[PDB]
Amino acid sequence: PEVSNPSKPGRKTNQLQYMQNVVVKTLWKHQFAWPFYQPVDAIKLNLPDYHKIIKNPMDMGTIKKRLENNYYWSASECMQDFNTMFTNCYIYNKPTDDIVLMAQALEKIFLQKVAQMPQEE
Amino acid sequence: VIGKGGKNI
Repeated sequence: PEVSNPSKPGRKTNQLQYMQNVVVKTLWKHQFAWPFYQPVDAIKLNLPDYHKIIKNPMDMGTIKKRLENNYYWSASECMQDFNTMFTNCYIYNKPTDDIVLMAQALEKIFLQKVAQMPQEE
Repeated sequence: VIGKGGKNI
């Protein structure tokens, strides 16, 4: 989707800096992260049912650019986008698919880092 | 559902 929205409030916070410089950075370096770097390409991957099932696509490249563009008002909003990305993967793919295991390992790290996020100040 | 195939995990 959009990396900026003229009608949506956005700002800088120390927590959003943490999302950018700790959470995004830590997940990007993981070997399981590459399926999430860019929007799902239903044509290249021949997934003619992907956009029939997933209505609100999300990916880590979009989250990263949103952080750089001050799209978010709060860290919780950026966390919600991470959640949309992982939840889409669980909703669409087969329960036994490799990508589901990849999503699970990344989401565990996501939640661990969120648990350590500095208090908003 | 079609799904994305193996990713060598």
